Amino acid sequence: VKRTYQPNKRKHSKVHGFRKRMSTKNGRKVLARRRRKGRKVLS
Amino acid sequence: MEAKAVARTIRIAPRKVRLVLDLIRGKNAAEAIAILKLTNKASSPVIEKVLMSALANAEHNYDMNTDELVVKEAYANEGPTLKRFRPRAQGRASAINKRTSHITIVVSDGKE
Amino acid sequence: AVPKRRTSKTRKNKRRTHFKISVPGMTECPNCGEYKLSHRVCKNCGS
Amino acid sequence: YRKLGRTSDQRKAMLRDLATSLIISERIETTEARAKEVRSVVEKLITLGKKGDLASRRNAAKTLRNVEILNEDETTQTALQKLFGEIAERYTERQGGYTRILKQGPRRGDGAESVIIELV
Amino acid sequence: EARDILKRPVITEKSSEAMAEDKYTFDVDTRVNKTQVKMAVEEIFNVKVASVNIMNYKPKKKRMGRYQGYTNKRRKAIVTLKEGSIDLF
RNA sequence: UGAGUAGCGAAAGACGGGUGAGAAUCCCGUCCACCGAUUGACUAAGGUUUCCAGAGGAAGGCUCGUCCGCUCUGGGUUAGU
RNA sequence: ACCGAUAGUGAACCAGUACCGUGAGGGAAAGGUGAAAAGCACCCCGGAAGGGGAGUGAAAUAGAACCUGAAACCGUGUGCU
Repeated sequence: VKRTYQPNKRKHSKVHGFRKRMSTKNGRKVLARRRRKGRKVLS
Repeated sequence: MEAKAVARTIRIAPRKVRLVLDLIRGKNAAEAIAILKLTNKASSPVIEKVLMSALANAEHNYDMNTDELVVKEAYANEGPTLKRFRPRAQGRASAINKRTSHITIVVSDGKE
Repeated sequence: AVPKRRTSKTRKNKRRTHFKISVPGMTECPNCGEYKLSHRVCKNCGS
Repeated sequence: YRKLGRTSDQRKAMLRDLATSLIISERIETTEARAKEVRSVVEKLITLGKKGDLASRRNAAKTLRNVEILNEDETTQTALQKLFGEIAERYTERQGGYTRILKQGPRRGDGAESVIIELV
Repeated sequence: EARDILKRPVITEKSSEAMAEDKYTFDVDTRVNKTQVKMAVEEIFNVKVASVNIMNYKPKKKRMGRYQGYTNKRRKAIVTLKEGSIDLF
């Protein structure tokens, strides 16, 4: 049966990329939130 | 006198190794060795190696006669158990127990 | 299809009365010293 | 007769293999059940070889496989030729017997009573 | 420059078989091209280079009991001489 | 506890040598058979060292293992088209 | 007149780390050899693991090392039945 989550390198970086998160104001908050927690991976 | 030998962390369920320990309990060293070479089990080979070591200790450290020895005690205790997992019908997972064993044999001549 | 009550140590040890192994034939050899199974191929080949 | 946990065709194929392997080295070791089934198949093949007529040759080629035995001095010969050769000469005054079974100890992998079937 | 470009030589069973002819393997930097490699190996050993081959290597993962980590990126380079030799003791 | 109970998820295997403390399961050989518009041969997406050699299976791989597309210790990818 | 490793921060140790989710996000378990490594030379059984001696030490306390209870559970031997 066809399951969900079809792996794709290009799309992955074109949606959850660092530049994509730094293109809006809401996305910037996410980075700030993760940085405060101390997460090793930001994106 | 008395001589003993133990085998710790033996990968074998204690309930399966206790079935071959009730055939050489109270027998002679000669008979016991012969019964372990005729028994068709997966514990006989391991138990035979332990009994052999027990006899060598009584003929070297105590220098006793190995032609008049008799198996006095013979039991098997439990040891650390390993935890494993294997998938089921849906997204459930059953548990598997890989128990070990602590075989012990005490050979003597029956004299204080 | 599921146990109504747990089994005790008495009933559990009573069911394991015939659950055991039996001593084999073990025929003596005429010239070898070691033992062997009856009707087998060795130095005794039974007795 | 026994079925040896196999299909009609599979069982017929295995029997032919064992028989041919018991005429190449004349000393094979297998299980007891299979040893009591190939003992009444290789005995019939020897009987055909004793005849030595053309009819038997064709009847003996409906069971024996196509193999190449290697003797001394770089000598080669098919199993069929060997069956109608030395083998036929050896047993010419003995009426019955031929094969013989010898019991052994159990296997390690499983508790199967292994035996040894050889020609007398 | 023309001294930090090459790190150290490579001595293996493959290099020895490639050492039969005028071909040597060297560990260059991970930022220099082939042109610079050929303009830095013929000025240190005073020889004539014919061609140069370069290949990258992804970092390999390692471990040693509750200790994760990776290796450093490596840039192999095979130089071919037209006439001469290299004293690689 | 239920219990030494349910289960152990794709093709047909036979014997002879070999190695080894130990072989139905590993290596070589001869038969035999199955897929056969595919359980064949390529390229892409994806995965990211699983690839090769020599040592160990002590844990893992639904049994065994001297090995298991396989897990623990050395090396391998070259372009003016 | 705060806590003393299920407590006190989610985190005394490999913590926002194993792992889980496409993503925002969620989020653990795990402290203690001895005063001093003086960490069992050497012999015996065994393929090895493990053991029996012998040694160091006040004491094996021996690298699943302070104490080591159970609701537990699993055994071996015996006095009455």
